[PDB]
Amino acid sequence: MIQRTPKIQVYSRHPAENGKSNFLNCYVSGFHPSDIEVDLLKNGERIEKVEHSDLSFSKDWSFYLLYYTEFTPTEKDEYACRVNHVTLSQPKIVKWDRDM
Amino acid sequence: DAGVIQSPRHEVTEMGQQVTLRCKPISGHDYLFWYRQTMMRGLELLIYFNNNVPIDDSGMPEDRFSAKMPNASFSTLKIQPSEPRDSAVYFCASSLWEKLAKNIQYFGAGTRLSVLEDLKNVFPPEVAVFEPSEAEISHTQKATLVCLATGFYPDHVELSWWVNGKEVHSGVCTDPQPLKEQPALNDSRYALSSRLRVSATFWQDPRNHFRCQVQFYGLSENDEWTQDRAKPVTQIVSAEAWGRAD
Amino acid sequence: GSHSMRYFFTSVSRPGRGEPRFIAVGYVDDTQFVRFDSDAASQRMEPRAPWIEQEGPEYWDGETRKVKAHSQTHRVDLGTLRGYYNQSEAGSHTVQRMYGCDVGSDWRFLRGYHQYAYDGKDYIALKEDLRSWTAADMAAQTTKHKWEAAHVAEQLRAYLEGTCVEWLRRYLENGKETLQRTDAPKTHMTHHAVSDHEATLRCWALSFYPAEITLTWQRDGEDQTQDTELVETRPAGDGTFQKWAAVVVPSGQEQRYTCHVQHEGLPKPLTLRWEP
Amino acid sequence: KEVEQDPGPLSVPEGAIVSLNCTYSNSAFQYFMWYRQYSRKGPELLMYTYSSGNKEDGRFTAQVDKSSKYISLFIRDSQPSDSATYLCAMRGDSSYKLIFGSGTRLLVRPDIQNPDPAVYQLRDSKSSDKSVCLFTDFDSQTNVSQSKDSDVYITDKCVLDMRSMDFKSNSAVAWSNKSDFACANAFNNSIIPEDTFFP
Amino acid sequence: YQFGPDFPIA
Repeated sequence: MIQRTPKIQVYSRHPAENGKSNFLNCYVSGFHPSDIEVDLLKNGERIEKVEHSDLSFSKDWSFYLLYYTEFTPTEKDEYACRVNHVTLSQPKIVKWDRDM
Repeated sequence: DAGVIQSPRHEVTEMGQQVTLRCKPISGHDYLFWYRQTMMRGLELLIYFNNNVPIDDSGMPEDRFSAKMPNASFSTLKIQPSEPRDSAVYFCASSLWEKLAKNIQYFGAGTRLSVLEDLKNVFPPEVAVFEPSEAEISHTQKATLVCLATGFYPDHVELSWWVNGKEVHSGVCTDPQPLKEQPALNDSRYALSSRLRVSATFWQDPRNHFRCQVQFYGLSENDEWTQDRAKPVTQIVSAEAWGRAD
Repeated sequence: GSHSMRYFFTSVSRPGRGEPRFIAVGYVDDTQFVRFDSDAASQRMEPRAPWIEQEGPEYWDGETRKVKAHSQTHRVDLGTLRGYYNQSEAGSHTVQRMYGCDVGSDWRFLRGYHQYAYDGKDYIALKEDLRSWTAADMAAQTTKHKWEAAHVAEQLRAYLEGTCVEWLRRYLENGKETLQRTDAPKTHMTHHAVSDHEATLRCWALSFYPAEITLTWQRDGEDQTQDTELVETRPAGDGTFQKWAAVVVPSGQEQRYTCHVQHEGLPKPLTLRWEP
Repeated sequence: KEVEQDPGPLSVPEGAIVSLNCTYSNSAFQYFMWYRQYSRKGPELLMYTYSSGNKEDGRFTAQVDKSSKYISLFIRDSQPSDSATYLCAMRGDSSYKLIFGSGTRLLVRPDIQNPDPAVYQLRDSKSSDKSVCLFTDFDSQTNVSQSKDSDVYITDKCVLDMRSMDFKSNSAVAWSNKSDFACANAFNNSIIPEDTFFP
Repeated sequence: YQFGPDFPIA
């Protein structure tokens, strides 16, 4: 059977401004099969309230999901997305780069 | 050829008890439908299932009615407690997507349910069998038998005619409906005729062996009864006559 | 512009868990409007856009019934296909179905579609004429022969050319505030040095709807798809979308580069140039 | 989801064209069907149409007009064996649930070329003899009424297909024990032709 | 509005 590993993008909903409430997004797409684990991290630690979109899929049948939570970006806090999926022998961590 | 099987064929029962109707769909069929049909409401869907799961139950009565499909070969519908207004013919049907696309489904023979207020109203038929008049065979060269089943309640009878120990079909005409031997009100026993017309000197042939057979559905052994009358159970009552040229 | 209504159905077998996980979603254009999940509490189709909330009780009962019926056939299918491929009962597999219709900007029928996949691969699909099937392998042939004998294609075609487009038109009207809006992209540029003979220019489009958008870089008015770089369009989460494109350029050539943004919200294509 | 249908009953002579119809109010119905039901039996599908006009099978024509929300079935050259209750049913595309009309009863009266309106009398196979009066062999022009008291005046009416002979006949039956109950007097609410026998 | 009432099995 065919497996496709997930593409991951981490980003804010609005332009980030230190001290202001925003949403942190982790978007995973291009993956198969659909079972997947995704966490949003704040200085290495799981954020517990995270919500996601309903499982859907693209023209090539690959799946995609948006994970997201409210957050207040600061100068020093590090935010990241962590994904695991059967195609990965260990979780993939992608740091939020607020210029991206 | 061997279609939807429903059970029981007939049920006559007292209000307040649990009624169970059963159905086995045609083998391989994966939809099953339960309908009812009465005088007052006509013909109506109660529920249907697909792959054993209920899809549409919008027609189910709001509380005494429950339907299950434990596996692909068996569905039940239960009424608890039963009430006189539940009296109806209940049909089960099954089908397959490709047949349902052309609006085809296959029906069982039905269960006829009478739920009565009081079993003391139940009576089996007295079956009297009349003889051809001389005139009618003097004038028309054929001879009419008349069978009369009277005083039976409720109306769950199935009449047949038998000649020399074979059920016959050709020649017979039974009323499509029972007559009410109507004392005014509804608690009222019923009567029914049938005829069997016969060729000249079949009736005169003293040898010829005839009987009006009438299956009554009434009480079952697990119904209580303590009238001095014989318990009006499900039974075959029946009359007869021989030829007479005399 | 053209519009589409599409439905997506996914089931995943779960050996040892009993019933498969079934998830269904409906979309008009890029906007989601219903969902169903076999494992959620409600056991009903649920609204996900405000304009579908105005549909009455009959609508929702109907949609709920169709989507549940759909989960049951997907569940049978997972067993049937497992058999067709002689696969172990220990593994988890996936069936996917998608169907839908498009309309032109006159809102008449353009096309309909209906496709099915097994473990993330094409399995069987209705061709564009809506009368014939393409099957990927001999398992799929067996399904094709069943569906041809059943005249499935004719039922689908009456739906896609009639009902689907009628209800699509209805949603576009009722949801015209959501669905017939365009939100023009908000654009800006970033600059970052790299290499030290080179810098990266990144052209940003945010907060736009619909998702459709065309970003390109030019070197002196010349199409520059040469080490340029486009992220996949990504949802902002508020109903809008986001996208950027990047070009890596020799430093002090910054002014030679322009970014061109095309989008339905833009009465005219925007040109951007590294400013300060 | 209410469908209106007239109960009749319809009584027509053999060879006649019959027209059955239903009206409905739910514009979402898209599949329209007709069933025949013989009495004490299940319904049998006759004809089915998707939205969409008119179709013909043998002596049958089904029609649908979705603007007037009116559907009909025509039966050419009606036969006695078409005697039955006729039920229309319909649904949409969201459920296999069928909504039925209340049904129309149809009687097609047989053509009986050699009528001979005979009554008679006859008594039981028992020592007892209350009697009956068999009105037999009349033609399918003569409707029968019984009238009644809550005291006894009791009667019915049916057709037999005497086969191997190529014959058929109407026979009816009346009885009571008003003891001043007479055959001559029997059927006095029933417009008969002329005839009467006697022992 | 979904196609219905339902689909045939594969």
